Amino acid sequence: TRSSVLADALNAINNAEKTGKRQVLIRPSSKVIIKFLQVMQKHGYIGEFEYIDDHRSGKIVVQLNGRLNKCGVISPRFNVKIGDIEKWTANLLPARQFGYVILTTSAGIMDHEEARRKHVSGKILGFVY
Amino acid sequence: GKGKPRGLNSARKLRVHRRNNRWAENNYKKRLLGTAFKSSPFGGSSHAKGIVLEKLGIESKQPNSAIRKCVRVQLIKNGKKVTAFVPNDGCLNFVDENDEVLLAGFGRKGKAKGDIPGVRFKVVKVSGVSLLALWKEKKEKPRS
Amino acid sequence: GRMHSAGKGISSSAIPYSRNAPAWFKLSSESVIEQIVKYARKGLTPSQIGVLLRDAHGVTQARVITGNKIMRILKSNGLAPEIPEDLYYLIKKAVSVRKHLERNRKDKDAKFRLILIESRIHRLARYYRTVAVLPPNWKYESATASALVN
Amino acid sequence: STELTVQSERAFQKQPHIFNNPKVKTSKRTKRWYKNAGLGFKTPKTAIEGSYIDKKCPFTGLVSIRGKILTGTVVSTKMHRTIVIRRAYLHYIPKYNRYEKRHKNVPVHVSPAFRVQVGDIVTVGQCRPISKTVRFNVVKVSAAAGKANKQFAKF
Amino acid sequence: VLVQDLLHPTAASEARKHKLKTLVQGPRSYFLDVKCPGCLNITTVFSHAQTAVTCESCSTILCTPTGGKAKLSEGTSFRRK
RNA sequence: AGGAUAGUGGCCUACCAUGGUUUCAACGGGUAACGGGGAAUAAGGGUUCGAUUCCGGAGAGGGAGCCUGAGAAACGGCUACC
RNA sequence: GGUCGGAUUUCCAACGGGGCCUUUCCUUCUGGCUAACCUUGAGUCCUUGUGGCUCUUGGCGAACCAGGACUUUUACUUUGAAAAAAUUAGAGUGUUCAAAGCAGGCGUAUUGCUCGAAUAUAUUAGCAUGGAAUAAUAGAAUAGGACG
RNA sequence: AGGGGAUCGAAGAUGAUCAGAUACCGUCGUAGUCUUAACCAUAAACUAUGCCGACUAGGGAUCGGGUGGUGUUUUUUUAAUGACCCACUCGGCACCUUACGAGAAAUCAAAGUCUUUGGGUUCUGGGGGGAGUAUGGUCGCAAGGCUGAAACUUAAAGGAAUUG
Ligand SMILES: [Mg+2]
Ligand SMILES: [Mg+2]
Ligand SMILES: [Mg+2]
Ligand SMILES: [Mg+2]
Ligand SMILES: [Mg+2]
Ligand SMILES: [Mg+2]
Ligand SMILES: [Mg+2]
Ligand SMILES: [Mg+2]
Ligand SMILES: [Mg+2]
Ligand SMILES: [Mg+2]
Ligand SMILES: [Mg+2]
Ligand SMILES: [Mg+2]
Ligand SMILES: [Mg+2]
Repeated sequence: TRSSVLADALNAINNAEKTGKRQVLIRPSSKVIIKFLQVMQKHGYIGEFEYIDDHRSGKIVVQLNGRLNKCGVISPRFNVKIGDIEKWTANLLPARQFGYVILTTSAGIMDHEEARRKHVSGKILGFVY
Repeated sequence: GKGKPRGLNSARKLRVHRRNNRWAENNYKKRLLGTAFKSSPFGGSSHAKGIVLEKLGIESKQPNSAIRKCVRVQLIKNGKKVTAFVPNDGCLNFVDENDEVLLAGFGRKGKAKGDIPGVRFKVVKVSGVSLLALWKEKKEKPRS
Repeated sequence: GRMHSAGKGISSSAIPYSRNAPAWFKLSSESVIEQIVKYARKGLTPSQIGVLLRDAHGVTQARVITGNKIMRILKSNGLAPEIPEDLYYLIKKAVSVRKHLERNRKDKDAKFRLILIESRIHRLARYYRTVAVLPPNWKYESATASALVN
Repeated sequence: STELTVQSERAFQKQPHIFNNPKVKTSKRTKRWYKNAGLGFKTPKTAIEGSYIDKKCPFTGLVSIRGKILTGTVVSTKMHRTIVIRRAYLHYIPKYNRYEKRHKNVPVHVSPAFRVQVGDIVTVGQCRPISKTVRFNVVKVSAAAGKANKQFAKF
Repeated sequence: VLVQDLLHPTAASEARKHKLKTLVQGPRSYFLDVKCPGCLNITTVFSHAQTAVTCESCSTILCTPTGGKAKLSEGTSFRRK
């Protein structure tokens, strides 16, 4: 049974990106998924995306611009201190100059650069580069 | 996936699984069972003293043909009987019977070395004198 | 799915998107409520009440035309059963299988199916006890089951 | 409560050095000492207006609350004036950066000013040793429903 | 492929796809106003009835259940919606 | 409730109740176990060691008992048994 | 810009914050230091861009003291107090160098002046403390519900 | 243990073959094979591929159900039906091509979405032997099953593929 709709979302996006598709369908599209998409859209890894309002759970159609290398969840969502963010970025990111580890902090879902600017920490959600 | 639990609250399962599968290592099993203390000719020691019981000629393993000139000795501290190889050209005339020898391993923590079958120890000294010194003629074997 | 099978069929009903349907129904929601009540007094379970309503009348979704569900309406009108419908039918199936088994000793397939049915009964009864639909220490005893189902 | 032989013991149960002078008869005719436990906890009206003695009561006894304040759920109400609470917690295992469920059973004295059942949540304050295993007194019952009065049969 | 309008697909394509597998799932059944020669009453029936609905006047039989859509009687007229 | 203690406490006694712990591993067995500060190694995560210079505990051949004393169940104190 | 790629700025770029309004909780009195003043009977001269406006009568005071018309419960994360010394990392210092140690350095030596002996880390749990995304938990269904 | 007991056939007999044949081959034949009531609980019990969920590729078939037809067909030589055809669709046993991907390779539509390593979860392994042995426990009437070491020994054992 489904245990992480975010995991299914990012797997579907990753497979479409690998196969060269310019658009992907995501279901059931929670608001954690929506916040994750907004972060990667802010950084430019995806384009416009559309929430389909069916009366059950919703859907997302994401437009892909071929700039995404890999996106995926970190399950389980480990708690991270301030000083373990550097370790997580070293482990998960290809380089120190680009790519983002997505955190869910009490201040909200943000990327690790924004978290370090805000001096906040939370749980680890996923990555994108 | 991966056939192992991943949840944040599965630490007990992971730790217990690691503990259970740890028993398949050799060194961990020896340490936890205390095999060196219990079942080992030495009491976990590097060296041990013994009294030579007899001189033996051990045939070499294939593809080598030789007589390896070992000694059967009985350890002082526990009375166990072991076979020790006497390493050098000659040096079996230095050993004699009823003499006191000091023994070490070959270097393979058990595990008989080379073409000598079932021999895990070597003679370092006899009658309190180093076998190397007796072979190099630096010293002489005491009468006692 | 198919918690006690390998089947993976979907075979579901797809209710319409429009929660305010169907722009051609003219009967009053109150008249629907009396129809539901009179069927319950006739002795029909909520699922087959909704079936016959949707069939012989234009009422597509009772929860849409009326503001509440069938079981909620019956409970509000004092017609709720002592045990829920799905649990009642699982118990009835178990009684049927047990009656078959008492005479068919060598039906090991029936014994296997009986075990699966009883385990489904116990899981549903546990859910109902936690949600307080059933009283605590309510138990499927397999001795008073025939009494429970009549 | 008021009934069922408050003096059920072989000795007369009373608050020490609290004299109910028989020569002078006031309106209330009896004198009950009590105190506030402090730390924001309030003395219940049951303790204020009760008949029980309970020398171990945090409000009407001789014990005082000082030290740790703990919270837990009730798992046993089988012995007299003592309950067992369960303090569930998660223990961090750094090597796996994960957690494991652990629990402790704390025996705690419950004053008759409180009514507790299995499932209630109570805050307990540390006191001087009361028995072999008990070191805490119930100081507040954070129970609103209890999940007992909504499981009855429906008519 | 490799570039598609997933948001605005073809009506023929959705008519082809499964009822649960469209962009927004919905029923493909419908309701019929049914007239029997016996009287002037109009009976609302379900396409996939799964019962033998009966008319108030012609109170024996109107339709017969089948695997999918109900098999309306030969002596009967009907109208969609 | 009492006794005892410097004092709380089944610490002990009288009476009463039947409780208390446990697969979230009780209870039992093993340890070539004194605990810790710490040590060796070590990309990160870890692995192994810590009788031993500092802290805490325990013991003075093995047990038990006790005197004097603020402080000892002391042993370069006593008493008994082995 | 008399200031030889060398030390800029309320016309601001992007940030990290707090406060207020938008249907927006701070449940509520106790007495007053007269709410970041929604009152100008008076009145304060710096001779024409724009933040240095005096005695302000009260006047609807949450930026404040324990009495209860006072509290759903956590996980998580931030910050802070402590967490012996030695050891570890590390600042200074010509032990002749070094391991070390915590010493030393400078006057005309006429009867003396002076730098030090830093700093960091030391986990889990406990204690305070800001946050309320993520995860759990509870509520009003035979109303035994809320508000006065 | 009762019934049954045609056939075939551990044991056995017997004729061949053979150096020997208490093997293969031939002819018989007890137990078994069948059944009832009880035991046993093991197989290369195999897809040697745990289960649940999501996504990724190009086709032709076929089973079950359902939907639709400028379709046909034995009835009315122009009726439901049933049977075929075409287009779909859901579920299933599977196949064909190729791997973009994976793999040591054989190969694999999963054995893919893995150093760009985290969807959930159970079980098992840690060089070859000793050894599934010894012992303890537990089950069985027994045969035996389940659980299950150590001493010691040893430099390979093993997988896939290449050439001969
Ligand atoms: Mg199942
Ligand atoms: Mg007492
Ligand atoms: Mg007592
Ligand atoms: Mg010891
Ligand atoms: Mg130590
Ligand atoms: Mg001592
Ligand atoms: Mg003295
Ligand atoms: Mg001495
Ligand atoms: Mg001494
Ligand atoms: Mg097979
Ligand atoms: Mg197998
Ligand atoms: Mg099939
Ligand atoms: Mg092995």
